[PDB]
Amino acid sequence: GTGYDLSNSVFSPDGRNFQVEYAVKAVENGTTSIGIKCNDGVVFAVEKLITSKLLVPQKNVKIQVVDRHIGCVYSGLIPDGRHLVNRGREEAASFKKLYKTPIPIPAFADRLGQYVQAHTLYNSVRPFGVSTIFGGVDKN
Amino acid sequence: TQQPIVTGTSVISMKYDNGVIIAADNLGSYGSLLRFNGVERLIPVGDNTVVGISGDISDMQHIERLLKDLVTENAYDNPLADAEEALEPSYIFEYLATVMYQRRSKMNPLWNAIIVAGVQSNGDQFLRYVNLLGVTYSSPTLATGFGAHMANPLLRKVVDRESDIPKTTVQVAEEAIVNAMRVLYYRDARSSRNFSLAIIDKNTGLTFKKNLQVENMKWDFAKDIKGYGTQKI
Repeated sequence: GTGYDLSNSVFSPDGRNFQVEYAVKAVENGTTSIGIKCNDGVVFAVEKLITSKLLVPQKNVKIQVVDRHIGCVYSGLIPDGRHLVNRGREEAASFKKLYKTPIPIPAFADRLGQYVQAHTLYNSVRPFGVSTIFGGVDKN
Repeated sequence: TQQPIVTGTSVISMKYDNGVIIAADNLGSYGSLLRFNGVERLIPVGDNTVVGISGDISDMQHIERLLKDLVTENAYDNPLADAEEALEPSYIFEYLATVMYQRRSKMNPLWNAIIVAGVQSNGDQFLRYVNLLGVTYSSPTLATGFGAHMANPLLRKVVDRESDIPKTTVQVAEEAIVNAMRVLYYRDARSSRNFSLAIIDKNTGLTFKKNLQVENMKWDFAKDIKGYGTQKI
């Protein structure tokens, strides 16, 4: 029948999660942001739609730092993006506390990956309305 | 409730006309055994604050990690992390003072005596003390443990009260600090010859000096002393 798109963790007849796909629509509606990997680093850039002349220039910072070597930028629901960075900052601090060394980028990528995937397993939680571009420099 | 295992002795400090000077030796004692000699006990936080810690070394390393996390946390969502919203010596101390008192209230203290030395954003000198009990106080001169008995009397001869501070130059202040480190090496059995010295000035900034040694020692008079009372040869 129908109604497969009402609940989060529900599989549709064709093996799809519509609530996740509906969250992608919130990202596509959002501001454009990019990331460029260079020869020895990464560069993040983001558009900042000036709604009115009342907005104070160079103040509403969108790009966020995790630890001291990871930069994060996202598109879509800005509050959802901040929630993910807050988790990543806790996740990076937990890694450094136990292993001394700052968290590797592929290691940090999985930590956010497992956390976002977790929000697709239950009907009590909503999927993240953000696509996050992130990275930095580590051991290799 | 715990007991200190690997320990660090005195941390001495004083304030002059333009800033503060702090010093501590590089020893990590294991009871009566002088076990470790490459221990830095002065932790610089930013470029305006230096934290001198005495007592339990394992607890010092914990505090050292907390200070590094404070710098990381302050830079989060803060575009003025290196300007107006940078970590002040007063912010760093008050945080440590809160932790020290909370741990003693839970009967699990950090076995340390800490002196926070630095210069505020407006140019004011900062020098405050906090111990394992959470007891806090400020004075023109501050010293922990054994330095409180020996270095303080010497440093108070230079700056006795608040009015003596603007009359004291960097040259005179450092001379009194280096001299006090020699006296501590003379009479403290848990002291090292090698030490570090940090100067935080409102003009020249932070000057961290490493691998300093106690020089100009008087020992020649020992040859003339023989026996303990009546012995002549």
